[PDB]
Amino acid sequence: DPPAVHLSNGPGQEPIAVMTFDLTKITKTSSSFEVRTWDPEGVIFYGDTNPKDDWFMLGLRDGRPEIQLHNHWAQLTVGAGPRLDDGRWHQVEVKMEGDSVLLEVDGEEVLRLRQVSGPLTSKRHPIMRIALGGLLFPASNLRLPLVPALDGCLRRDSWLDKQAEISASAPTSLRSC
Amino acid sequence: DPPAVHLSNGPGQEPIAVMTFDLTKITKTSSSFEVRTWDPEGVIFYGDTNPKDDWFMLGLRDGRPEIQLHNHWAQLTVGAGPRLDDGRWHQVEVKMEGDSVLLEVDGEEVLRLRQVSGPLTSKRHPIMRIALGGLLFPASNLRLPLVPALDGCLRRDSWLDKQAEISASAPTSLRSC
Ligand SMILES: C[C@]12CCC(=O)C[C@@H]1CC[C@@H]1[C@@H]2CC[C@]2(C)[C@@H](O)CC[C@@H]12
Ligand SMILES: C[C@]12CCC(=O)C[C@@H]1CC[C@@H]1[C@@H]2CC[C@]2(C)[C@@H](O)CC[C@@H]12
Ligand SMILES: [Ca+2]
Ligand SMILES: [Ca+2]
Repeated sequence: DPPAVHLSNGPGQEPIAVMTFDLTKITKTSSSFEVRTWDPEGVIFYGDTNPKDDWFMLGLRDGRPEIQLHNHWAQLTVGAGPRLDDGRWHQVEVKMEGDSVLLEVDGEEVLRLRQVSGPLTSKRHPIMRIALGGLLFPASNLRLPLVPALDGCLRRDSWLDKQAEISASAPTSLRSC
Repeated sequence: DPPAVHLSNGPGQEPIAVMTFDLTKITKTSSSFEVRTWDPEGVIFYGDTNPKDDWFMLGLRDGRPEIQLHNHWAQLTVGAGPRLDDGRWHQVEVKMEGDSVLLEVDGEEVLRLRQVSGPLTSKRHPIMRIALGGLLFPASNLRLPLVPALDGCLRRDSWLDKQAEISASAPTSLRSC
């Protein structure tokens, strides 16, 4: 089996990994991974350039994907797709394509948020953070609060553009599944 | 004894802790801690609002404090103070006072970088990061490269302003001394 990691560490709700990227170097604006869980609710990943007004979250709520986003063009809270809380590995892809954010699950397009973003490259503060398994702000600050901990597993993950990655958090924390 | 933590985890040079702060809420612009080491060289802490052009590092080089800083007003590489690599606990305080950054060691003022910063509050991108025990950029990007790992210990630490802290990294990583 390909190497999987725990999405939560237990008591605390701090992300298990944080990656930071130089925005002027991003050419690939998609992430993809595999996820397995029995948990109906929690954070799979969070991205931001600013935690007060340029941020994105993908989690589960009622076993289904949920996207929360606030940036200059769009502010939204959307559920879409099938229940992923069945203990089977699922393929997920999040892509930004033109002004749209796409969500793919198991090879199918399940959500397309159109006209939600201008070009990254020409963005207002050129550093983007990616956190896995939680937020980089307290849960009460979401548009719609959820309890962040997602007792699940992750593998085959690839975030945005490797060539633009400025830092990656200590991998001393990671816990194998 | 008050509880101490390892500044490095060993193989990797990733910071052992990352704290992020809302700049419009900072009222206390100082940090202070205690440090004990036999290591002549490495990073004690790094701060930034942007890792490409608004960043600060405090480490040791030849057993002495070294500050590296690049922001809009100042770009500099300065050694000052006594050797701290003697295996005794040392008190250190880093303070910003008006346009000056002060460095105190064991209750004495050893360095004052004057006219190196305008007001934080009215700053160009309101999120500051603090990393302990390494940088949030590769070492080759410093003004003057050093091997970041500092095999040392830290206690009684307090960073900037607690009331402005947006996130603190998972404390699952921390290793007691
Ligand atoms: C979903 C995207 C784009 C595609 C993907 O790989 C994940 C990443 C997560 C951060 C998002 C980004 C789209 C643009 C956003 C929503 C910015 O406005 C703020 C955070 C960004
Ligand atoms: C030293 C200070 C200010 C005082 C202290 O508590 C640590 C903190 C580390 C980040 C520094 C900051 C002074 C202002 C700087 C140098 C900004 O320009 C960029 C990073 C900042
Ligand atoms: Ca949960
Ligand atoms: Ca060293």
